[PDB]
Amino acid sequence: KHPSGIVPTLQNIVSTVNLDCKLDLKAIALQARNAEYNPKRFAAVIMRIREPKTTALIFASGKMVCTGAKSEDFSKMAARKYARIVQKLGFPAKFKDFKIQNIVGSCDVKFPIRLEGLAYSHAAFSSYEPELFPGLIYRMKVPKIVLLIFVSGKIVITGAKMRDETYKAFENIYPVLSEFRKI
DNA sequence: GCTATAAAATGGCA
DNA sequence: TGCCATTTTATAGC
Repeated sequence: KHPSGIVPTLQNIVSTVNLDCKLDLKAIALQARNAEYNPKRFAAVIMRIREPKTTALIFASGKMVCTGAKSEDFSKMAARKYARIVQKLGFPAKFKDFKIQNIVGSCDVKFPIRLEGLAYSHAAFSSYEPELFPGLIYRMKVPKIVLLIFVSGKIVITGAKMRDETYKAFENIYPVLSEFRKI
């Protein structure tokens, strides 16, 4: 499923899960080790674990966001660990509705790209304003994925909830990148 | 490090 | 009720 022969590397996974119980954030922040909590900044306890290296945003509602994992399985493993920490803290946390919300991948086609030409020829999908951001923003419709395309041939693919969307979006764009290889 | 991208969670304010 | 606030990650020119 990689005709290009290049497989985008997953770099970040964002997931959510419902602990299914109300949490006392200050009690958690006071008890937990590597946990931060400033209500005036964000209504969540920010906690981190080393393996899988991730950051969790824990809310009073019992909902939790897990960020930074390198794979879907790693994101799920990390989330289970946070649920266990919360449990050991004294809350009857469960693990309801776990869901992958965003997958970020990146790759390198190893050749420079003519961003302006690519954008001009794909006006309905591209946003290229180099003075604001060096990368061309390609908003693909099928699959509905966003790709950041740089002059270097480096590519960021984001917005997928399944890794196949990340791969499909890359495969879809590969021939286009070739058409606009900078000579 | 700040610029922009996607995505979720939730509280606060015009 | 729209948007700001946070967190993560690749990327690269300010």
